[PDB]
Amino acid sequence: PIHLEIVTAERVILSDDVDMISAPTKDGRVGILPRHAPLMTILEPGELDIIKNGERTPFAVSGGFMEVL
Amino acid sequence: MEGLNLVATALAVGLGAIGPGVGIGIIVSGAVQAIGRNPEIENRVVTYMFIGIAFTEALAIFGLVIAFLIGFG
Amino acid sequence: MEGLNLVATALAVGLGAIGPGVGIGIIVSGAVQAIGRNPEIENRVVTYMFIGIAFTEALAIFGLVIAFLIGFG
Amino acid sequence: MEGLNLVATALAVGLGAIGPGVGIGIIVSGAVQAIGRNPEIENRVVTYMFIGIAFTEALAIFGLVIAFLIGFG
Amino acid sequence: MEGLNLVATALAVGLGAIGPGVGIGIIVSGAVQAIGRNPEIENRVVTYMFIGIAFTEALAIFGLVIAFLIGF
Amino acid sequence: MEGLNLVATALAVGLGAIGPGVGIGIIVSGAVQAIGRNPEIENRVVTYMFIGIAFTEALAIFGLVIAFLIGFG
Amino acid sequence: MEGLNLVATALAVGLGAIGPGVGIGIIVSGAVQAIGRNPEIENRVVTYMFIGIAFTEALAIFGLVIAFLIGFG
Amino acid sequence: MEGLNLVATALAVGLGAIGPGVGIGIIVSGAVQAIGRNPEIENRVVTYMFIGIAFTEALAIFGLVIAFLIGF
Amino acid sequence: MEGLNLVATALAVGLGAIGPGVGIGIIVSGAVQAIGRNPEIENRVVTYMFIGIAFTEALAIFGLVIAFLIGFG
Amino acid sequence: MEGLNLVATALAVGLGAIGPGVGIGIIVSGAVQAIGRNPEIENRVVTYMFIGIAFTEALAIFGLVIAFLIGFG
Amino acid sequence: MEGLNLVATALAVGLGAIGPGVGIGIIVSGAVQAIGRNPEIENRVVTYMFIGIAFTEALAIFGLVIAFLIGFG
Amino acid sequence: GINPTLFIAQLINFLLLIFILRALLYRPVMNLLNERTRRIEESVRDAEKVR
Amino acid sequence: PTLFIAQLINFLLLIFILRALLYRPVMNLLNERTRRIEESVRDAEKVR
Amino acid sequence: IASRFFLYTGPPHVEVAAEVIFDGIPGFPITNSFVVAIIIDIFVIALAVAATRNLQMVPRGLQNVMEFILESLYNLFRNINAKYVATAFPLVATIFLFVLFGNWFGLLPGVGSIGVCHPLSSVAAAEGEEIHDTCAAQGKKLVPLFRAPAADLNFTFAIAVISFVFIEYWGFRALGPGYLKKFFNTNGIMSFVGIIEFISELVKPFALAFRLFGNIFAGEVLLVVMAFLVPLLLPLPFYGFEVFVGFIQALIFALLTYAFLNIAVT
Amino acid sequence: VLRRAGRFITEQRAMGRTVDVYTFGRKGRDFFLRTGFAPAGEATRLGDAPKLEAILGVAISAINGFQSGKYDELYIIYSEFINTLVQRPAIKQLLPVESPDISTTTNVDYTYEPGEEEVLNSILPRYVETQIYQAVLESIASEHS
Repeated sequence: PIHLEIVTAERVILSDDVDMISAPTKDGRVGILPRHAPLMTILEPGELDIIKNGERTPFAVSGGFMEVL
Repeated sequence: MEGLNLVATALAVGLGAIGPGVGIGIIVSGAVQAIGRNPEIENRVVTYMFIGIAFTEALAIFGLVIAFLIGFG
Repeated sequence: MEGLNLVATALAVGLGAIGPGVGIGIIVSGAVQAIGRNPEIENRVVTYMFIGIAFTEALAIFGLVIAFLIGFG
Repeated sequence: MEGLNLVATALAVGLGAIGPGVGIGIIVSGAVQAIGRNPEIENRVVTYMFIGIAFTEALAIFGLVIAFLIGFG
Repeated sequence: MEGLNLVATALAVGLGAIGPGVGIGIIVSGAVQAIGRNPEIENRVVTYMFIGIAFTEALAIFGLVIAFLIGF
Repeated sequence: MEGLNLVATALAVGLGAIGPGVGIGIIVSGAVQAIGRNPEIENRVVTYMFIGIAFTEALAIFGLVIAFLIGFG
Repeated sequence: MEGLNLVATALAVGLGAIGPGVGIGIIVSGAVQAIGRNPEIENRVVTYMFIGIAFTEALAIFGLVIAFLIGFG
Repeated sequence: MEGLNLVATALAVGLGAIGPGVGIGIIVSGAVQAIGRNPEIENRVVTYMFIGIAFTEALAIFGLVIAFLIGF
Repeated sequence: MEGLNLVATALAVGLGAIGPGVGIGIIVSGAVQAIGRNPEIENRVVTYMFIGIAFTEALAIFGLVIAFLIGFG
Repeated sequence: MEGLNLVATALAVGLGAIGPGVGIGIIVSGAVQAIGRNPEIENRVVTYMFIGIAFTEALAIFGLVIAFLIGFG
Repeated sequence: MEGLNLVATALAVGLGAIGPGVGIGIIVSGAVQAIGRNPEIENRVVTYMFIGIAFTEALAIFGLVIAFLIGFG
Repeated sequence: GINPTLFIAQLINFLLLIFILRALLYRPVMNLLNERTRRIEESVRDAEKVR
Repeated sequence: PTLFIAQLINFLLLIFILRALLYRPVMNLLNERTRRIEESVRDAEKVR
Repeated sequence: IASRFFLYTGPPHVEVAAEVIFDGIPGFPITNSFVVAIIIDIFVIALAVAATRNLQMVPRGLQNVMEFILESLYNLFRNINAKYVATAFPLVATIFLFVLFGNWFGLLPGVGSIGVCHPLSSVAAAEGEEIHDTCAAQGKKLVPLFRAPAADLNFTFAIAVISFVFIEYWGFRALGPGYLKKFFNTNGIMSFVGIIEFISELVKPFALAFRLFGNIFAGEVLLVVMAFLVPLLLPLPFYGFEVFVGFIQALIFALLTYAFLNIAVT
Repeated sequence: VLRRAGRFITEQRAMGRTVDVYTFGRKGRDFFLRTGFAPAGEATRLGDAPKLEAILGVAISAINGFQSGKYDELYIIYSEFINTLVQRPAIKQLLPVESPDISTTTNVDYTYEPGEEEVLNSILPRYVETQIYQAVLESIASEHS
């Protein structure tokens, strides 16, 4: 029950509710659940997966940031 | 010596409750730190925690059983 | 040689307390760290904390009761 | 012999210093680190800290009172 | 020197409880921490966690089996 | 025999050194790290650190006192 | 006087199990954390961790076989 | 039996080496880490660092003191 | 004493499994964590891990040699 | 009984190796990690590590010197 | 009554392998962690790693010298 | 070696060494202060000459 | 007494080897420090 | 390389004894450590005079090394506290130099060899030789004329007491009556902490003196035991470790004195 | 905008601090090549829909100059869009202040995975880059108006 606001400097990519997400963090991949604690994250070039209701969509990112509320 | 029995029972209990206690504490601390982040895994890790807790108790209870095997022959 | 039972009781309480005490300390440290990380799951953490404490206390309880069985008949 | 009571009470008090001492150390380190990270919840965890402290102290007290039963006989 | 075998049994079982107990605690805490950070890799983690717990219990059961051989 | 009281006092002081020593070491390391992370709350955590020390050393003090009793009467 | 070989076997097995247990515990914890952080480096990781569990276990087995030479022969 | 005073002194000094040694190790590791993170506060923490060692040293000294009380 | 020779080998090998076992365990845990964090530094990681493993196993080798000398005479 | 002086010397030396060895290991690991994560601060960090090592080694040498006094006094 | 020194010899090795090697392992962990993040700092930190390893090995050598002294009179 | 006279003599020798070291370090502190003052004066004179 | 003579000879040889090994980097560091101190003194003299 | 470790010339045993009283023909008898300390002080004074007699810009030689050591010590002291970087430099620097000289004197040839006295002989099939000493006659013990000055409890105790007195005087110089307010202030739980701090401050000089004396004695005993084990080539790493540790302890004593002064001030 | 840039440069030079310029667009580049000191960094030929990678070069050049002590302050001058009729030059201090601190306490215990220092050192340049990008887009809209 957390809305994933994947936004890029040019355009918004995704603003839908997602029940499961991974994150290519610089100190190990982190899977965030809709109850996760607040977090700040730096992403190296990797591969984020969106698993909303068992979606399992690969999504290649080349670095960035992540704020988990 | 005539008094070596009860001491052995004590050495069965006291030495048997050192490591299991530390293991229980470390297990609960790890489960608590893993429940602070992503509490939606709150079931699964706790289930694994239960697995872990049983193992720790197993070792402890082994000593207790041995203690009784020394306590009453 | 008749004082070995007192040494047995002392060992059974001492070594039976050095284990659960460190575990309780680690449990409390992890619980406080989780509260710092996520206060909203705090109550749930607290619940599990007592469970962990109880298990350690259980060992401590054992480390008391059989000690009396060493002290008494 | 005629000195086993002194050995018993000395070992009991020493192990009661061993266990709860490390428990208190871990509790205080974790609570202080979490408070420094987030002072807003500080008072709350302090209570739990004291609760943990009390439990550890209780174990020491248990050892101490057993040593008391060894101190006078 | 009667009762020496009881002391031997107590020492063996106590040391086998102390060592593998802390090993089990460390293994379970590390595995649950990794699962909490990365729930997706849990299926790959649990097998190795059981392997480690098995090795620790193997050492503890070595202690207990030698204690049983001593007692009888 | 003859040196049972000396062995008792030595063991008690040694155990009250191994426990509380590591406890206050953990306390000081955690407090120093928390102060380095947050110098603004330093006073508070320092007091808490002292309180923890004022507990842990107290346990060691108790052991020393007990040893001195065994040394004296 | 006469039961010293049983005590020797018990001490050998217990002291050979108390250390490598914690060693393999920390090995498994570190390997699990590395696996969770970087699943792409798993293969070498696994080999290395098995090499680690090849070492410490053998040491424990050494103690065991030493006890096997102590109980019989 | 022989003199148990030698064994008492040895055990006391050895345990006073074990405990405060690990305490000082943990204290120094924590202080070094904190200095490496935030050097601008180092003086404050290093002062506190020495305080911790002092207490640990006292404990070790305490053992040595009672060791002398067993030595002569 | 008739015994007190098997106990020597037992204690020697047991403590030589206590020390180097935990040392190698921590070595492997740190090395695998560094491998997981950094894949392409594997050569120096492996070299330093092997150096540390040899330096830690030197103590176990000394303990085994001392135990063999005691057992053979 | 007869050779208690050698047993005392060995025990004191072994415990003085047990404690300060772990202390030195922790000190060096922390210092090396901090230098790796902060390559511009070692100019005083190395000195602080050396003085902490001096404290731990002083405790170890206390054990060694007391053991020497037992063996030659 | 006669072979106790042999047991002492074991101690003079046995516990002498507990502290250093574990600390050595800890050192290696820190060292390898220092290469998991900062590769080019290896020339600065391997020297300190060797210094700590040599200090722990010096404690082990103290233990071995005591073992040689109590193994030949 | 447990006597009060030896301790008193060693304390007297330590006090004499402390006084000697105090004089020796009082000389170097003054030398360093003079060197720093001379360097500062030279730098100020150079800046004034350039201006 | 050849025992004490041999002990002293071994101690002297080991001390000389260790002193040379340590003093090589120590001589390098002393030369660098002397160069820095002379650079500061020459900076003051060159300012005047 | 692995075949030149002959044991035909080795000590019969390891001589581990306390401080040995010298002959002392005139009044006020001295010890073997007192003469070594006097010689070390004379050498230090000669080196200081050689450095001071040729003082100018662009130092070179022994003066350059002395200046580099002084600059490193000043930087280390100012890294802790700059308030007493120059005031507390004298005693700490002198103690460090004397400790380094005494530690280096222990590795010199003749330590434990010359006896003031107020291969065939070696035992076969033994790890240690049994060669008799020159002063083995008349039931003597071959009292060592040359010994490490820090290997005696008197010099270490005097240095520790002087450092503690200097620290106390510097604290009492300008701090007001803060010792009473800091020790047993009767303010909640701070009284126990103040009492513990006072006990630690009282025991600190004894701890430092015991650490220095024990370190010197253990280094000497370890060197003697290593020499008795193998005649040559074995104790090279141990001798190097001892040589490094002597300078490490000499610097550590001054650093600890400065830190104690700073903690008493703050 | 060039008059505002000249006024800002003259005002800073009145305080004695030296001024360097980085230029987006050909017109400012030619103006600052003609009237005096050349710009250190030039980024022309930006389209009506530029990407942040186009301004990345000048942004990171300014960041490196600031963090190496070459520049002690940074300013931006852009054509702020008011409406379709009037638009005005506007100057913003981005890098010196670099602290858009919130009045309230919206932050609730954010755990920094690489640490606070690393997160800050990786997020400050990105904040500067997105501020410059927003200014460039506003200037493009104002130019079209």
